[PDB]
Formats: sequence, structure tokens, C-alpha cells
Amino acid sequence: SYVSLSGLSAAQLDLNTTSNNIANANTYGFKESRAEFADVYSNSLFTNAKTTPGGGAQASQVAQQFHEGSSI
Amino acid sequence: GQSSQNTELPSGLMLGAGSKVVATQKVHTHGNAQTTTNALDMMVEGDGFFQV
Repeated sequence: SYVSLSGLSAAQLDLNTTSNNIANANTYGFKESRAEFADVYSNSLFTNAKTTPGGGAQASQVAQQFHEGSSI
Repeated sequence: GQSSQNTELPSGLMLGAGSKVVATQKVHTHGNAQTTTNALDMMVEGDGFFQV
């Protein structure tokens, strides 16, 4: 359930970031953002990796893509 | 036991003294396997004993 709840948060972060870009479709000088995620796996000395699944999805960074925009 | 000269006791009057438990047999048939995630617990699949 925690891995699924990690996926919902990761999918919600992407949706929030995309909504922010669309909301700022008109503001001058705005630079869009891209959400980047990373996996999770942590196995103890007492845990047998061969029988273990992963830890979910971890958000790595929300960038700040700085490519040139159109000019009005 | 011999009766007469040719006839022998087919069954004798023998009275039992009861019953008792003479031994306790440890039946070393293999048990089932529990699937765990711990890496420090092992199992002998077949004959063998761990040493301590």
C-alpha cells in the first residue's frame, strides 16, 4: 500500500507541476518546470534481496527548464 | 505340553501381566517449509542436523 501511495504522490506531483505551467501560459518571462522521479530500493543485512520488491517512486527534483521562449 | 502320549496341549493357560509403554519413538519425518524474508534463518532439505 505504501508503494502505491508513493505512486499517487508522484503522479500528483506531476499533475500539480503540469497545472502550474498551464496556469502560467501567459505570464511574461515564465520558465516551465519538469518533474523528475527516482526509484527506491533499500535491503538490510537480514533481508534476502531475492524475495524483495521495491520501495516505490521517489521525487528527485522539479527542474526549471530555461530554454528560450517566444517573443511578443 | 505333553498330555497322554501323543496329544499335546494346543493352547496353554497363560495369564498376561498387563501392558506398558516401552519406548517413545521420535518420528523424524520431514516437516513442511515456511517461506520467510529473513536471510539468517535456514532449513535442511533432507537428512542432517545443524551443529551448536
